[PDB]
Amino acid sequence: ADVEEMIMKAAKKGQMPSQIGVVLRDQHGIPLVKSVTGSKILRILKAHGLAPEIPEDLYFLIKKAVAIRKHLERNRKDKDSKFRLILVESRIHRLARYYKRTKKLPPTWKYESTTASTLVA
Amino acid sequence: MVLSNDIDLLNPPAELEKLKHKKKRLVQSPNSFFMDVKCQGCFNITTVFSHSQTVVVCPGCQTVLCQPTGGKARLTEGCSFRRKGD
Amino acid sequence: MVRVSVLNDALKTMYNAEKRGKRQVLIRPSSKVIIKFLIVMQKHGYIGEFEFVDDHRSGKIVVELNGRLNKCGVISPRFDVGVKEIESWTARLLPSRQFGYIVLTTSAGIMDHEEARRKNVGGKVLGFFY
RNA sequence: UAGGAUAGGGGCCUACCAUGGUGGUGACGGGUGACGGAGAAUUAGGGUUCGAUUCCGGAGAGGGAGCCUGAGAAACGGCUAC
RNA sequence: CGCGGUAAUUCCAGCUCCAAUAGCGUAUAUUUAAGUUGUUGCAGUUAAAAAGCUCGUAGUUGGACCUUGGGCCGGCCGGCAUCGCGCUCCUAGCCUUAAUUGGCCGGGUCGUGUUUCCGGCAUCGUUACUUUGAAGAAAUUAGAGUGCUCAAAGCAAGCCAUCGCUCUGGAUACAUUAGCAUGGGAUAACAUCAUAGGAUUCCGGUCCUAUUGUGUUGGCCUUCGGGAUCGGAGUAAUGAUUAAUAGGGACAGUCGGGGGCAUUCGUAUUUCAUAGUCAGAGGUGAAAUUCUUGGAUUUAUGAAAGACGAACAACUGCGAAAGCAUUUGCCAAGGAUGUUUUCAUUAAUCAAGAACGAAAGUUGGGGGCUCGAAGACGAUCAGAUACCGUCCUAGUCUCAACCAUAAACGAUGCCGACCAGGGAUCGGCGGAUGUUGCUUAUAGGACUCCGCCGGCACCUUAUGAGAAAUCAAAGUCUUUGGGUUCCGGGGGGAGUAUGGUCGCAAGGCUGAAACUUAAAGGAAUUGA
Repeated sequence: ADVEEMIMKAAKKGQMPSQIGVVLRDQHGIPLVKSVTGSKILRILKAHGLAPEIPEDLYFLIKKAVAIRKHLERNRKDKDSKFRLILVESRIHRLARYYKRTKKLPPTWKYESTTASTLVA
Repeated sequence: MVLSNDIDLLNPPAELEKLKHKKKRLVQSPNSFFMDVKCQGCFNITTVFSHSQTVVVCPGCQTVLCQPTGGKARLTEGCSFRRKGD
Repeated sequence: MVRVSVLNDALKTMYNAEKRGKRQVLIRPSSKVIIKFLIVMQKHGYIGEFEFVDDHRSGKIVVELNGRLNKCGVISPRFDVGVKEIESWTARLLPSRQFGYIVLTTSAGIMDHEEARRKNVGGKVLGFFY
């Protein structure tokens, strides 16, 4: 039911490359747009959008994983006593490799880059 | 009675669609909605997502609109709203 | 996993309950079991609800029982896919003793035990209808 | 890569050349009345166990190496040596 | 397993009987029984048996859209019509204009050579599975046929005019991994059009190839067909399927006794100084060692020291687990929840391998208040080395290091779906012109609610499992086969010996066998 309603009564063209193709090259923040703006326009983002070409997005999960990791590592230079925190670090880095296993098969450059990328941004 | 499933399966009560998760539903939809929220300061009324997330302000008037909360938005002070969207 | 076994298991426990169905999510090898039930008249009707827009596919069953005797006395799985245990048209292990049938995915498609046997084509058992 | 050899390709060996090959899908190593097979026993079946045996293919013929003759034997009821 | 301690159906003889019978005992190996090897076809709450925990690989396993579905006739099968691609040629299905040619003829009538015309389908991205067929030793084995006289078996044999020969055989199956070839196109993968290097009727120029034509042979190509190459212009739903009661990530307000660091507080206990004052105190069931003008015990006030967070604190929380309660700040973190945000199968679970891992012991510092193995003391005690009393070292505490084990427990793998009623409470969310609130008013929040995701669990029945006790999982395994992994496979020996491995050490981890022996063990029930 749901999907047909969105497609018909939204907009699709014009309103969406203007609102959303700016904010994403400003810096990411796809979820920000849906939680503001003029509703009907973003109604059909899920029901008609692959994603325009962009820097980030495919890179966001990988980038985020490194970004959180470095701060945990910083707090593992101060006190060894954080026995809880070391196993969050252990868990999250082993999840981090999963992200760049799946998002390495569809596109080039990723295969070489993402192994090195761990811990250096 | 003996019911697993209903006597009229096709139309269940809304409370029994509040049972099952959004994904699980017989007819799935957003239970979430769009609404137009009404502000004296602006001539027009602005369409808003039910779960605000960001502290949405009205476009022309710097009145505010609602403040966010864990579920559907917690509206602040005297404001009014109708539930509609196209 | 593959659903299949879950449907069969759910069916027999639901018969003991005396419910008029249980309704659940369905897949494509579990589309097959329902159509075979219709042919051998464990079902005189089946309906595949919401297979159009939704995240999944599903089907509420309308099922024989709530009558006198249960039609499906037992159905119980006999291995899903991803395994090698195999029968031929001559190999035939069976349950029941000809009152039931042995569910078989054959070369052409899913058909009952006698149809496959006559054509002289083997396959892999999906479950045991008693 | 090349050559000599032999019926012939062949690391087959040998020169020069490169630095490889192969492994958890268990390689490499050890053990085994461990010959292999067709087959046998016994199991409803599925299997398990066995295969010295008038057959089939190979190995050896006291232990080892080496060789003559000849279509063909690295023979052993041939030789030659220890 | 048991019998024989003097009327032994268990011995030793006799009798009689049983029972296989030209055969029967006995031993060892082996198959069955034994589902004790669990593919078929296992068990792990408590009997033998889930690894402390998580990450996580090799390895296994893994969702859906997916030229598929439907309709007609003919007799499930054959052949058709939609949404059953295509070309060279081969092979090739019938007929029309019947024409060169032949016979007719007010007919272009008909057939053949020949133009048009179609069945029937070789090659044009990989497989696994399955099909049919070949290739497939005899014997053996199953087995056709047959009086080897029967028969085991063997491949012979049966009929005659039995003195003038007649004929049938010597089948077939088995031939097991794999390999070949053919058919199928379901199910599973490799795989696959988005930076398009895609298809193509358009056409060029460049450039190769040489048979026809050319008598023949030799040097050099025009036209041309087909390749190769580089560009220009055209056509089309032109070129990415959803968004798993699969997974991640973004974002929002939260939640928690999660972590760390800084920080702050409380009294207690101990000690000290100052204070006061006069007999007990430690201790217990009863005493004593031990301490008491070296006026204790007690009392108060400060300070120091070190520890800890009562009652509150719960069939309640969080964290991977081990574990975690004063305040406050900062720093990053994690789950649940919400989400028409995003990616699109990334997933599930695991030998190996990696991280963390109570206590004790320890390596060195800080630190030693409290308590407190050993020891030393008093009773009790034949012994008492203990419980019990008293002294008290290591240690307890903290920090950087070791370590790797626990009844590290839910004695219950992880993950997924399903099968059953009900009320609490923890968390979030939604709906109430409810209450309290009074927040200007409200929204919130605490309270009452109903609905609800995900919880810790209880309750009562348990359809059902189980040996029972019990259990909404120990169900959905005899209805025997959901995915994955680990472990057990009689008791002891023995979790040791030995070797390898590791540890600072203790010792751990890995882990037998000789030999013994018929029960070890569980739950319930009845006695004492």
